[PDB]
Amino acid sequence: GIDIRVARPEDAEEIQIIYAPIVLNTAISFEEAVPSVEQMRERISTTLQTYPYLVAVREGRVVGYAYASQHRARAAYRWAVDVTVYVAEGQRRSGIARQLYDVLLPVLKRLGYRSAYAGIALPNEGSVGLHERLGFQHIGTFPQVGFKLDAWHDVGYWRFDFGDEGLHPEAPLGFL
Amino acid sequence: GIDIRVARPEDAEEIQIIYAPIVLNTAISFEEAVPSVEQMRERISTTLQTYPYLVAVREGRVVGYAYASQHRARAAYRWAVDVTVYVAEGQRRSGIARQLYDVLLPVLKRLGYRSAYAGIALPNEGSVGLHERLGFQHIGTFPQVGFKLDAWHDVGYWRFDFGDGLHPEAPLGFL
Repeated sequence: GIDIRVARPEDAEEIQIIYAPIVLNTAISFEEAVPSVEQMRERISTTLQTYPYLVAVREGRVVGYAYASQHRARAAYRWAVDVTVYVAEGQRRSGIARQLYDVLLPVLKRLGYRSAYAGIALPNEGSVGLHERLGFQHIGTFPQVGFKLDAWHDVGYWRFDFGDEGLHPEAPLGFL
Repeated sequence: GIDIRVARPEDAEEIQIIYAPIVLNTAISFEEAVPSVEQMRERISTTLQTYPYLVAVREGRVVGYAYASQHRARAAYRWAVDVTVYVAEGQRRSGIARQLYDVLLPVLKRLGYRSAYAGIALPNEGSVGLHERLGFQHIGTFPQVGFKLDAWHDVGYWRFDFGDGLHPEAPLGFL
């Protein structure tokens, strides 16, 4: 049925299992080392101190997650946000990914952010099309910018526009 | 006479005087408050312990400078570097900018870097010229991504290529 909720440091194990083959076997993440539960736990709670972090469950088991993160480091940038959506290594397609974004994106819009950015490791025709369907506009590509698993990978960036005027500080997310 | 050399923490004073207007009056940097000299001093040292940091002197005074910094945090981004060049306002469109690069790019090449990116705030004909007329390729723009001095600013990224085994990158000497 794929129900959706805010993640908590308890799901850290299940998330860390979704992440393992993504790090070890793919170029979706550029992390070259699988993180531990102890630090996976930390990331969840550290994210939730400012950004949302969502989990998808099926039959009482996490089969995908999605989170928001800082785009760049200075204050002039605090209305851009980086969105990350991962799904299980078996059944999701897109799929669970679109259900995740359809919750995550609105929250973001309602928090005060102006543009959401997603970086895809090309080639990725599937994820590419999903973002375009959602209404992400392709804004550029950093070619050969990353070397993981004995290969150079082009990384394209898609932008989601929220729309606004006047300006005022983006707002956080509800506690645990 | 335009002598180019590696920077030293003594340069912090004349570097602040160049950077500050940029901070105050432009979107060239998105930093909004001016760092102290003692702060600038630390950035020079901290940069130099891995990346090249250069300065351009003329008649004894610094009139420009340049550095490189990490592009993105993770390991796979090891071979990518960002490049940054600032000249004094009274030397805009004088040539120090390009001369600064001609030292800097080769250094990066022989350090083992694969590509170099410069982020340009975008109402800048002068800057885009220098980069494109230096072999940089425009690879994309991040529209209205940043807000400073009561205005949203577009930011476009230009890329310089070196060539292509994949052995890890290498640092810079102290003194």
